[PDB]
Amino acid sequence: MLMTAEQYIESLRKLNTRVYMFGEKIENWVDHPMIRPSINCVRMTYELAQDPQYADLMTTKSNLIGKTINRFANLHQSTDDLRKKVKMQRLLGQKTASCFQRCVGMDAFNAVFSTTYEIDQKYGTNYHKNFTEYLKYIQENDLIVDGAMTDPKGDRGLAPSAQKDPDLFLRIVEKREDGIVVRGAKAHQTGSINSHEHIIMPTIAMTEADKDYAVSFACPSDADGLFMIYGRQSCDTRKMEEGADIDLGNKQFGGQEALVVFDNVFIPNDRIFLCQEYDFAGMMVERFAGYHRQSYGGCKVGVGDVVIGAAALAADYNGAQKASHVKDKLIEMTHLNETLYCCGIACSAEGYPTAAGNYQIDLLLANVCKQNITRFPYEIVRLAEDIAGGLMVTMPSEADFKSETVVGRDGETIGDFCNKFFAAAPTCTTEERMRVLRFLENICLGASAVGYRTESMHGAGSPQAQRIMIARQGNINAKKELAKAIAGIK
Amino acid sequence: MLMTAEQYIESLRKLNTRVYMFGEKIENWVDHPMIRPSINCVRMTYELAQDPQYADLMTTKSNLIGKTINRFANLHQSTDDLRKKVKMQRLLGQKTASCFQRCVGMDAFNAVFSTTYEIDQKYGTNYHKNFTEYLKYIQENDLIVDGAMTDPKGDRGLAPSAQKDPDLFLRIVEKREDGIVVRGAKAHQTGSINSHEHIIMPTIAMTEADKDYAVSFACPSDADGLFMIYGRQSCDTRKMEEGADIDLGNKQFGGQEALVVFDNVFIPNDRIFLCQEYDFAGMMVERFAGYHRQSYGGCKVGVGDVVIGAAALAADYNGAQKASHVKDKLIEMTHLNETLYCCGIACSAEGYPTAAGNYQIDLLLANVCKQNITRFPYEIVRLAEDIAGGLMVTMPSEADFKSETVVGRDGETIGDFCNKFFAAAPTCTTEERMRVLRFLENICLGASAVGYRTESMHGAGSPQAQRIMIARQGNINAKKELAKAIAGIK
Amino acid sequence: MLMTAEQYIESLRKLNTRVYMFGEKIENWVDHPMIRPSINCVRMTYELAQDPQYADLMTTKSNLIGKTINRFANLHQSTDDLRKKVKMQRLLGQKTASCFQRCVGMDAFNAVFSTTYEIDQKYGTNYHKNFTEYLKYIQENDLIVDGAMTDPKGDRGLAPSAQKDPDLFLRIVEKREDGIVVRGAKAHQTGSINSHEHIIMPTIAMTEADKDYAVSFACPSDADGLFMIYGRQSCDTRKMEEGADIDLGNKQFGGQEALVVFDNVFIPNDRIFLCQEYDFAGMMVERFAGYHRQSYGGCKVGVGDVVIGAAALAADYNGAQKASHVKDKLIEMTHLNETLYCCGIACSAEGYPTAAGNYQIDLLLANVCKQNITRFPYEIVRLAEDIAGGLMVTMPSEADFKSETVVGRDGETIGDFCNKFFAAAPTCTTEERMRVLRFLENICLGASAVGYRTESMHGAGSPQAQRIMIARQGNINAKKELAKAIAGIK
Amino acid sequence: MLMTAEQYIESLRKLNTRVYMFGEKIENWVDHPMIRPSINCVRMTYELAQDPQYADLMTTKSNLIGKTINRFANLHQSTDDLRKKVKMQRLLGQKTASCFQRCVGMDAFNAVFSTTYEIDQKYGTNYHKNFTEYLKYIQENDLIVDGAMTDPKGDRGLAPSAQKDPDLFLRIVEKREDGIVVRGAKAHQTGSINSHEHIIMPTIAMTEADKDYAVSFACPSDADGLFMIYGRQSCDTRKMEEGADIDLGNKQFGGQEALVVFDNVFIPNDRIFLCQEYDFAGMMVERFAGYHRQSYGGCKVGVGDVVIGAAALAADYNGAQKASHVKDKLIEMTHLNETLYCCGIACSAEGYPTAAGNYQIDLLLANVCKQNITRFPYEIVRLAEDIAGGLMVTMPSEADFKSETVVGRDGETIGDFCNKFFAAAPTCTTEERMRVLRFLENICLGASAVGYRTESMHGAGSPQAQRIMIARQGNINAKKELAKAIAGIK
Ligand SMILES: Cc1cc2nc3c(=O)[nH]c(=O)nc-3n(C[C@H](O)[C@H](O)[C@H](O)COP(=O)(O)OP(=O)(O)OC[C@H]3O[C@@H](n4cnc5c(N)ncnc54)[C@H](O)[C@@H]3O)c2cc1C
Ligand code: SF4
Ligand code: SF4
Ligand code: SF4
Ligand code: SF4
Repeated sequence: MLMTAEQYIESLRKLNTRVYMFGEKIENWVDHPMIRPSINCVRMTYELAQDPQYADLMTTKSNLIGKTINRFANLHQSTDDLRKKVKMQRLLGQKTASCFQRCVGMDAFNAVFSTTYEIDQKYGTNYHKNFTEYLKYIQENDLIVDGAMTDPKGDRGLAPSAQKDPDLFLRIVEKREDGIVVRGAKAHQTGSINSHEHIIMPTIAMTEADKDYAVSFACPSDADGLFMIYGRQSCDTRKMEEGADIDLGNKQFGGQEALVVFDNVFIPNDRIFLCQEYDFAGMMVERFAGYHRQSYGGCKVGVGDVVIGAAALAADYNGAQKASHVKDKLIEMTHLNETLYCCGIACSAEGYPTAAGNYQIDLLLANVCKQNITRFPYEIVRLAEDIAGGLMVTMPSEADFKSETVVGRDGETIGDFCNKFFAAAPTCTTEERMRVLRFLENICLGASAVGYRTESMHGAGSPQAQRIMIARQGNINAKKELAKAIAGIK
Repeated sequence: MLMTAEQYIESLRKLNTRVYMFGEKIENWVDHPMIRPSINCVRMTYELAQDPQYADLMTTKSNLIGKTINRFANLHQSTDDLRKKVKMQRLLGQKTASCFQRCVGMDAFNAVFSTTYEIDQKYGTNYHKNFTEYLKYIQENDLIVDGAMTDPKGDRGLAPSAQKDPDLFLRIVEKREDGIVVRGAKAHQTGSINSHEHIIMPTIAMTEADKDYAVSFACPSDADGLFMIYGRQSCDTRKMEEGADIDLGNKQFGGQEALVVFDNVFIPNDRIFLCQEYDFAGMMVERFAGYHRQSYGGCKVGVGDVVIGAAALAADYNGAQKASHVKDKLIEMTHLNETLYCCGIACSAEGYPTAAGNYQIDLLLANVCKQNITRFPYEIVRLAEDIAGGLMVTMPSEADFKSETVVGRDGETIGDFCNKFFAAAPTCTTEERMRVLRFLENICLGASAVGYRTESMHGAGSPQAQRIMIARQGNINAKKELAKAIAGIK
Repeated sequence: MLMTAEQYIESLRKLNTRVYMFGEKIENWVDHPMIRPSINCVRMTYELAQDPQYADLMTTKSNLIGKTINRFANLHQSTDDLRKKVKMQRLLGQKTASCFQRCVGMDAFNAVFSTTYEIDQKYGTNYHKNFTEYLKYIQENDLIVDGAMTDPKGDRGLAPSAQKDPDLFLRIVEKREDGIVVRGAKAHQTGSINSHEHIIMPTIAMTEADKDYAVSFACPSDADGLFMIYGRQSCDTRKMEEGADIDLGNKQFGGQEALVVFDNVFIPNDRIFLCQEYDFAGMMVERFAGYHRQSYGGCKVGVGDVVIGAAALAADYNGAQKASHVKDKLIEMTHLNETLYCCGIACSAEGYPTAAGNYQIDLLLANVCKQNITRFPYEIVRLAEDIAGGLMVTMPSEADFKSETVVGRDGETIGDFCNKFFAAAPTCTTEERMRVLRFLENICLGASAVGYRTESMHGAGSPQAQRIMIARQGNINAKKELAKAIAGIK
Repeated sequence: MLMTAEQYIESLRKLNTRVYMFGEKIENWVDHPMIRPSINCVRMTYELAQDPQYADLMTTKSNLIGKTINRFANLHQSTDDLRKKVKMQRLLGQKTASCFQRCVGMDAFNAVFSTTYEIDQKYGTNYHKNFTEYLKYIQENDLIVDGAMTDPKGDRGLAPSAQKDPDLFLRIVEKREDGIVVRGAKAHQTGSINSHEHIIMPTIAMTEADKDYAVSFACPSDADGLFMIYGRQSCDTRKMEEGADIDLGNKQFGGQEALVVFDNVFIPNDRIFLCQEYDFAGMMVERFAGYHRQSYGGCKVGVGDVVIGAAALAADYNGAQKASHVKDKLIEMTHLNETLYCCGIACSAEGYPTAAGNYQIDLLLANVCKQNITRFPYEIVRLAEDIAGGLMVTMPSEADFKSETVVGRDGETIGDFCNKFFAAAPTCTTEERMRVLRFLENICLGASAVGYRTESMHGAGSPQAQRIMIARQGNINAKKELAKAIAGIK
């Protein structure tokens, strides 16, 4: 089955998830103003799959369980599937202008499926079967599964087994006959609080001495010992203001991060996908990161469509839409944004099947996609700020625009003065103009700048991470031989 | 006479300023958590003038009244005075990492001083004497004067006298035998609320049809009919949280903006510096902006020095300080920051005396300075984000770090888990690392990002405003003749 | 039938082409040292189609004539065909590091094919039959057809029918019962001198007043009244030096341009593909330029691979290859070059069939590919110059390196001193080092810089030409509505 | 005294300098086409000094000999002198658009003056007196002295004393009672062939193992054992064409490089400035390189003025001068060019006296100047190429434009067709349009590209050379302390 958005929300209310914020446990986190935006954002992935206008792109027949499923849970069977994933992601970014979270499950399912096949090939284990039966259950129930890779990591100069505190990468602390017990944490986890399950993977290649840190598994979000500590966001507490609407920029949607703590969690044998086979952890890292780097050529481009649209609208509202330099800046934003799309589509079109059978992207081209993602969203935002003008960051509050407090000589109110002085071109009301300038404030400096700017920098790895792999994947010694041939060198 | 910081703060509590925020009048605005950072920042200009270590830079002898005055009130008497102004601003940027506001007073005094001399030379008026006597009063009492130029402007495609609402540029609405009555507003005014006086200037050159808009004057900040509406800032309400400290990034200092409404304010004749001589409005704009564009070559460079420092410290605390790519990014930051300083210093060294006798910067080089200001701070922040890592935007609240709520199997509290998991290199405590990461959050995305990024874009004119003047000041026709000579064209 | 490389060259010797250089007719132009590199370069497209290792990419079965043909003459039947074209072009750029010219043929055939189909549907003409019979002749005989679009153009501020001299765009000057007479010229034509035929196309959209300029046709390269004047290239006369080899950088290959003059040339009815249907001139322009813009994503990327290899080898020869900064600059060159490739592959994968049934690229994504081509080759060259060092532009002549003239106190020769003083790592002989530095001189400043740098800037249109179309194709008003929905605006 | 340009040229004819090119000795090198543009270029430093309109900037009173001298031989006595140096170099760049060479003498005199003072203080040697007596000779005779620092260097990863060939850095090979004997070579030496004297300096800091390489001296350009080998330039042999003029771009001026060989040259005691005091080699390097880095802030900006003038004039001639994107690119070129000027002026204004008494630039700001010099000239050329159009690199030869060869049906000549087809706006003749397009070809890809692009990259060190010192000069640890203070860190 496929759940409606409404059924998705009701299922969360039945979970026993432990959520903490500002030193207190949140009992009704589903309705909490600082969390519900991220829930509305992933709820869109259920909603569009219910719409016939998008059902073909949003859903597909599973080859695993022979029924229709959301495309966010499918195993790629061709390069056409790789391209549709990117187009689906561009659609959701246009619809939400934020992080809609579900891509990490999709990308972890494909990386774990393929990696578990080759682990078993070598060691005679049964991880691939563990994973395959687990994905059947997710596909049967339309559940959200949080992919979690990045540990807190401690001292960046040392290996996992060289740290002063051995808990700073997640690790196995006991092997039982029926399961394992793990201890540690995963940081920066967008959407973890509103997931049904979590799938964990190691963050880096592992040597033999690091073998207890070579662990992968899946578990319910309310598993014994598991809890979450919310992470703050720029402008987060504006959502706690009574009547908050215009000053939010994006009232309906958002994405939020949490620290996920595993305080000695027991994993049964059939949920384990990796257990001390240190030589396959870097494979898991490479393939998950690769799919996530591909993903940004869809989601960031969709969000960039909305930023471009809001800057263009602001120029109309201000009255400056005919100026040549404003038109030229909008072309530049379009050009950079579509270059990102080109990298996402190209790494899809040049993909190939893994030994397990499912399709994977061209890893060099996905690395080039991500490297551009660390640069162009920042410039798209800078050009948006130019076009908008200074009022996007100096505007009085919404409470002031609606205030009936009298302040003028002839009985004029604060609200009267605000609506009068911030009027502009005849094509908008003052409130319409303020709404689009707050949308820009929110994604240029506010809660959504966290995703569009800083997650673009570090998501699926900081820039140096891709540069190291681009050098290895660049074939430079083969290129030196091309130069010898042209220059006349034997 | 020079005031101490304590005396400045006491002088504000005697003022009757009308300050409104979220629909309510703020009675004790001097102690309001969202406004006091602003006050502490300007108060540093008083504090350092009391320190013999900085006494030389911070003070000088008045050429109008002979006494020692703060350099922020001095008429420049050489290009050595112009370079010292820039160096003074770099120092205050290093000490506050924010906008310390007082520069607009300095820059308005020097522009209105030289322009009023020329108005009088032509029309037989007395505005130069009016201004000179006014500046003696300021020099005697060490007061803060808010320079206010930018109107709301309404429809950007129309002239001031063609707007549908004639009040969207500030204008003369009555002329009496003893003074004038003005109506309108000035937007984006940083430090307006904690000034003793305001000095108003027009925002663009004016035609004869716009002559009611060619007005300049000074007035006390509590003159009758004058009031302010606070503008919001990214993360502003973090300041209202109980025990707010680490999560603010910059707890002591900040710079906040407001809408200044002139609800039929009367100005006596001795306080008028321009009154319908429309042909000199453009001169006032050119010179005030020219000095403000010079000013950024000192203040943004000193703020930049702290950002560079914080990024370098974060690398040490993370443990990644020996990596070649981190070292190269710190060098790039340093290079871009010093390029700004070179523009600031050069436009100063190439300055010259006005007819009135005070010194002015090279207008072309100051425009080049500000054009680079619209670009390099944004790249300095992007590089800082890279070096810091993801925790800068996903960190739990300081209340979580301090929380004794028990959540671990063996009695561990929320505070213990945060302090354990976010530990890094042995060079810091966890709290120290969280403090530098929050400083970076605040200036890359939060309340200080408003000044370091978006005011760098629009302060003293959006980028296209300098480009238009660089073309005019470029001597392109003379350069075409250089080319003809070399290419052998007659 | 496919021709061998040697048969291509002998076929050129039978033509009566009229070629002029430095004021004289060149009778044996096939062996002239300043023209033979162009011929050697095109000749590789025949040579590689004879090698079974490349034969699959270089050749394909024609649906039109029912035999295997060179892929450079094929009408695209699928997006797979569009991706193979780009991959073939990367292969040839790796093998020659230059402009191998034959792409303009391929690209003109697909554009004229799809355009003439639609002219005929609207007007009842039979240009589509004229064109398919002509393409049959070209496919049976394996000939080179130079696509010629860009006129000299005259005063850039005026339309073709408004020029002072009506000949500055090519036009019909007479209509006869058996054909037409055309007069004018096409400038900048790479490979025109070593083509068997020419296919002419208008350079811009045309109005009714310009209808005599709306003309397209094919003619033999030795048609009566047709002649060529060679254009100069940087370092071109180094090819005239006795024993020239090392100082050429690329001895075997190059690409040279000429002015093609139509001195009242008669075209028979069967060779005419457009004749005064002004409303289809812009269709031909958009489709030919769109394919050529796609082409750069393959050819400049293959050339870029050789430049990267040459810089990397120079670092090995100099002995600086282990330096972190050198490594990082080679990664930047690789990243930028592969970004170009992604744009070439993506506009191919997102392609579609025309009404005529052959496939065409996504025009927006091709425009994005070309816009990046105007930027990234220039930066790849700059980083290559950094890595190579100063000797690439101050090296003594190869005549000095082999000179036996005695200049040392103990009998040492000029050649002795040059081989001694410019030695470096044991990895190379001095001569080997000089060979790779001369390759870089030739592509960074010399003969190959004309194509890798300046043709990247202007080929298939100057950058503003793509910016105009990106605005139209950018769907900006639809993006404004996305922003409204997020911001809460009706 | 001061020589006239004609007297300078005549003095060269009396030198017995040994010059070789293409395997042959050149006896009359003063009139050789490939060398005379270099001589004309330095000759302008004499011509301008004879001009009353320029004499005050071009000449100054020597405090060493009490007479009027060319400013290119002066020891700086103030920061005003440092600024005037920069302005004189901008003037000469405007007048020649090339490398006028004499700066290296000026910059070597000031660095050797100050360094020898400190050597003598530590070792009791007489090098300072040797130098001051030498500069008196140069000032009384108005001579050109070539500063020569860069050796060929061999394996870049090894120190001079670790090279396999010990002559790849210049060294002392014999010490006599009356002087020393030196052996080795200096590469890349611009204007070496037409200097009267040479002044040699080491190229890198030296350890005790390298003490035989710590050598500095001066010698006549025709000293026994000294000779030069010409280095090639892009497009060099166009100067050998009969009647060469338009196709040269810059017919009168240029700057060429040579390998200077020291084949066991004797240097008398009174001409030695450093002889194995290894601990002072690094000081001489830092000071000479810092002055030359400052110099680019003037010379490349003067050349950049001419490139901006030539692109603007090309737009007028083409007829595209009203286009907004053309205007914006000319503004961009102007902006980047003046940014370089700001760095040149700033490092001058922030100068200071050495222990010896003459003034030196701020070394950090000169390093910032030169780092921007490695970037901005490349972008200024790319934009000029855009504005010019493709004809700058595809134009027929001047011999074709003048050819009377008949090729038209009606008797038209090759020259007739060229002058006809390459006409454009009414503001120019075709010949005037071709002259400016050829100037741009010559500095974007030809002979002047060597200087404006590649010497901007490597002269006074490759980019990495400045980045290493910016890290050392950046006070990063002091900046960390500023961040601690603001973030609340003890
Ligand atoms: C046209 C021109 C004119 C010149 N005129 C003069 C002149 O008149 N007088 C003068 O004395 N000099 C002159 N120079 C020479 C100039 O100073 C140099 O080119 C440069 O300082 C010396 O470097 P190089 O040419 O040996 O290059 P290399 O040192 O070989 O540099 C190539 C690259 O390798 C890197 N590299 C090299 N060594 C190391 C290392 N140890 N560690 C890490 N990376 C390394 C460099 O940073 C660079 O990226 C001129 C240069 C040019 C191009
Ligand atoms: S950042 Fe993008 S790809 Fe990653 S989970 Fe969010 S929406 Fe998806
Ligand atoms: S932005 Fe800078 S120059 Fe302007 S008032 Fe603030 S601290 Fe001063
Ligand atoms: S520039 Fe490239 S696409 Fe065009 S004809 Fe040359 S090799 Fe082919
Ligand atoms: S490159 Fe410039 S500073 Fe150096 S010698 Fe030439 S003209 Fe002077």
